[PDB]
Amino acid sequence: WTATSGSCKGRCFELQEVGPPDCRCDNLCKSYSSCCHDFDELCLKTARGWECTKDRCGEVRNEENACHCSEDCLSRGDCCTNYQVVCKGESHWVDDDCEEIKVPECPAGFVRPPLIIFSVDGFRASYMKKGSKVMPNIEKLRSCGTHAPYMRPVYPTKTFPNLYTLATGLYPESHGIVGNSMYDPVFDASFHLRGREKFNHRWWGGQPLWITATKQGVRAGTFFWSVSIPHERRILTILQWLSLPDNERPSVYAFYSEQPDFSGHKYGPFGPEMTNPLREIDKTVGQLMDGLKQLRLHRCVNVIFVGDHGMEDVTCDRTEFLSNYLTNVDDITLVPGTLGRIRAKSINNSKYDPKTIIAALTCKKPDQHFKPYMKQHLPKRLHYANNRRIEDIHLLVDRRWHVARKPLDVYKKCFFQGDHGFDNKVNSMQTVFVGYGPTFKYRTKVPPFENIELYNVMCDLLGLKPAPNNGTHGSLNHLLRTNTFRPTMPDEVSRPNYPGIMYLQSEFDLGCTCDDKVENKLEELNKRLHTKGSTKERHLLYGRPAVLYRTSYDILYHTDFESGYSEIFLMPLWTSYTISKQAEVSSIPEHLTNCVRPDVRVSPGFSQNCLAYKNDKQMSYGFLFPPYLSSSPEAKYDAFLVTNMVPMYPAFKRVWAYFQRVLVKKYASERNGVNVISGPIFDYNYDGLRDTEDEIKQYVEGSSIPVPTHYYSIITSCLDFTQPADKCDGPLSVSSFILPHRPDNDESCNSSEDESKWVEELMKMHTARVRDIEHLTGLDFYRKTSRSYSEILTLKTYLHTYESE
Ligand SMILES: *[C@@H]1O[C@H](CO)[C@@H](O[C@@H]2O[C@H](CO)[C@@H](O[C@@H]3O[C@H](CO[C@H]4O[C@H](CO)[C@@H](O)[C@H](O[C@H]5O[C@H](CO)[C@@H](O)[C@H](O)[C@@H]5O[C@H]5O[C@H](CO)[C@@H](O)[C@H](O)[C@@H]5O)[C@@H]4O)[C@@H](O)[C@H](O[C@H]4O[C@H](CO)[C@@H](O)[C@H](O)[C@@H]4O[C@H]4O[C@H](CO)[C@@H](O)[C@H](O)[C@@H]4O)[C@@H]3O)[C@H](O)[C@H]2NC(C)=O)[C@H](O)[C@H]1NC(C)=O
Ligand SMILES: NS(=O)(=O)CCCC(=O)N1CCN(c2ccc3ncn(CC(=O)NCc4ccc(Cl)c(Cl)c4)c(=O)c3c2)CC1
Ligand SMILES: [Ca+2]
Ligand SMILES: [Ca+2]
Ligand code: NA
Ligand code: NA
Ligand SMILES: [Zn+2]
Repeated sequence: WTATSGSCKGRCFELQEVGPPDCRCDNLCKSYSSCCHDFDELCLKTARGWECTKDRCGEVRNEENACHCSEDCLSRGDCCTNYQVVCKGESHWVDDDCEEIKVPECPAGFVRPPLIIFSVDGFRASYMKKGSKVMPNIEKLRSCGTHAPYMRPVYPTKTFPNLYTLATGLYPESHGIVGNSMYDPVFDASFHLRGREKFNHRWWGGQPLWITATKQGVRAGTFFWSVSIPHERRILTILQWLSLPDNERPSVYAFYSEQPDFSGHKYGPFGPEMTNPLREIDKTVGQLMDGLKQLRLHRCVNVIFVGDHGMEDVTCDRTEFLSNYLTNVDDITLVPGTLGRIRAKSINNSKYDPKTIIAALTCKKPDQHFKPYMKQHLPKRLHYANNRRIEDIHLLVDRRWHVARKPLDVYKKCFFQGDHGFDNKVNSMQTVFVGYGPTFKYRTKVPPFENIELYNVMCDLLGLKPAPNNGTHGSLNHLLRTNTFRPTMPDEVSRPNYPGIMYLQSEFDLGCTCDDKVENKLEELNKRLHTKGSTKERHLLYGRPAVLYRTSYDILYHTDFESGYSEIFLMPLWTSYTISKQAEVSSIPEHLTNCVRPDVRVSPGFSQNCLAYKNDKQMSYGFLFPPYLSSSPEAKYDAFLVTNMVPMYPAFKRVWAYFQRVLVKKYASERNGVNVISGPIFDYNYDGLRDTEDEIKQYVEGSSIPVPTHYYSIITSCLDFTQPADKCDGPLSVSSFILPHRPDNDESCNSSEDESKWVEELMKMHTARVRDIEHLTGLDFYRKTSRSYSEILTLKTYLHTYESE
């Protein structure tokens, strides 16, 4: 109950919300149906529109008008945004030449440059170029400030998950807003875009920027807006707040536009109807910039122009129906559209079974336009599993398509021609980033980056300490003129042992055999040098990885590769080797096909054993450094050391063997040499973080050998490919992957075909950032390079997406 009988007189757009049952006058009161009786009359004035005209100049103030052109409006802070242009001979901001803002030029009483975040829903990255002729204000921000060619949203590429990620720096699985619609089984409650449940703070985790600011004594209200407040009134309200007295004025402001998303759903991303919404958003930016220029703030404020996601062509005819696959379609609840989430309709139905649902949805139709996954099997780059609100069964829907439960869902709901939500690497889902102001660089283009990084930069812009988040603080330092965050490398926690030869062959009883008993002072000292690290500068190009947790491990050197061998997990944490452009691929010789060799540097008690693999009828093994890439027939023996072996399902070995035999050499040819670091990952609780030993759910039968959930590789070369990977003078180039270690290839519908037709496609889907691997392994890479630490942080956040232009 609201006592709407109170009044908004002197309170319009108050920043402190008042508590029930008292009526409200803040920018959210409409959403709650709680505005005072006179809020429209007092706070939503519209008389005479939003622009000054010649006849209004020097008018006698009339408090009914939406905005003012009287002589007193500048001191009242409530002129129409074009007042100085119409009445005082001034130019529009867009018509002024751009001039570098080398220092903030702020009025007295300003303690720091304010930050204004201007968020545009559904603003596809390519609009910046394709729409540039009709968006002169935005084009001036972009060209004069700092811009990326695109910014990558989080998955799912929906509004609320992305706007809340922008505000918190967190993945949706950690902030909790994991879709526009959600069921939380603990709350037993549902969240929707429409309605009031979403007002309850229990859904919204993390610490959004307005709260971070407020806790540290920087004034900031929430970034939400009631939809019925027109954009022109939102801009005027921002300009009015900026005219508050020093002690009352916020330092951070947010404008939100429901366009171009609204029209894009109706018309498609490039519908001819889309020009007008882009014009209208540009006009709104022009109002803000003109208004700042009136207030002498246009060379003081930092402005961020940022989108939440793009928009793809999607029509009702491109819908897959689960009723065409499942017999039991009435026993499931589907969250539908550009992604699918499936759970049981009734928790009382114990004949519901996810295994049979996944199987009924896997590769059933030749052109199938969605792929089912248990959430833990989704690509790790999506970071979309560790939340009870994310259903165990997920459908990744092809771009341009929808999934629905039954046909009647789609016509008892063609209306729409655009939609979004798909995989966040999809080109149509990319969105925009421009930063303009004293703290941003001048006329600077930066590489594409992810939106999870922006919270830290906004904290830097405001002098705030960010709450713990998923950005990598410092990775966007190259966007900023000043206020950079100079991170230090994390301290290594465990130092390695460097074992020498300490065991005789007969001390091992591993059940392994190798035909290696076939026998020189020149080449004995040489092999001894290799075991002491003489080739290490060739194969470990960027220093050894640092181990950032407590563990027991050994560094093992070899002619062709170096590894960090874990005495706890009985296998390497990492294996590093360089393959030059000139490297030759060879076979595993016949007599060495089943060869595994005890490593006389490592105790039998800390080694794997062949008998475990013989006995585990499900599990085979592979090697981290590939025998195919040995430098000589004699060095090849090192590749069959028990310390280079890792457990692999036979179905996974098809993938791994093709990567090692064919693709590494292909990359070395294309990139002019590559350095490869490969290793296992254990993430049985799917939290994106390294498992401790007591979290391992599966071992090689009858042994303490843990089975990885994934295998990674990080593939590094010189950005200037005229220089070989091992003699690189400048910046680096990287691609990485985190492949799921699965006992079938049900994910790859074409797996019955030769690996050349499906394996690289699998790998591309499971592309990763080095930072993703760092979280999953507790390792810190690139510790010894000639590059600045911020540049290396940017390199660790890079994702190779395999999308075209
Ligand atoms: C992305 O960045 C984020 C932010 O840095 C990373 O997430 C952090 O990761 C930590 C590890 O997973 C996690 O630390 C845990 O915090 C527990 C206290 O949690 C509360 O307090 C914090 C701080 O204010 C708060 O942010 C939390 O918010 C979560 O929960 C609420 C709902 O309750 C949500 O609204 C919110 O969205 C968020 O949910 C997310 O995180 C939780 C886990 O906290 C998930 O369950 C959700 O699905 C969702 O993803 C909380 O309100 C603390 O209790 C933990 O301590 C346990 O483990 C330690 C290890 O040191 C052990 O020593 C302790 O004994 C303890 O164990 C006991 O509890 C166990 C569980 O019941 C039990 O089994 C044992 O037997 C013991 O009794 C732990 O320290 C931190 O909370 C999150 N923060 C956030 C915001 O998500 C994220 O990892 C990054 N991602 C990647 C890929 O890098
Ligand atoms: N973690 S915490 O404890 O600090 C709690 C944080 C959440 C919170 O403060 N509330 C309290 C206020 N609630 C609320 C009330 C009225 C509303 N009226 C309109 N709209 C539409 C809109 O603004 N869309 C654009 C939009 C802009 C920014 C973003 Cl980030 C997002 Cl996602 C969407 C709303 O979303 C809306 C929301 C949400 C929960
Ligand atoms: Ca949106
Ligand atoms: Ca884990
Ligand atoms: Na076996
Ligand atoms: Na298959
Ligand atoms: Zn939308």
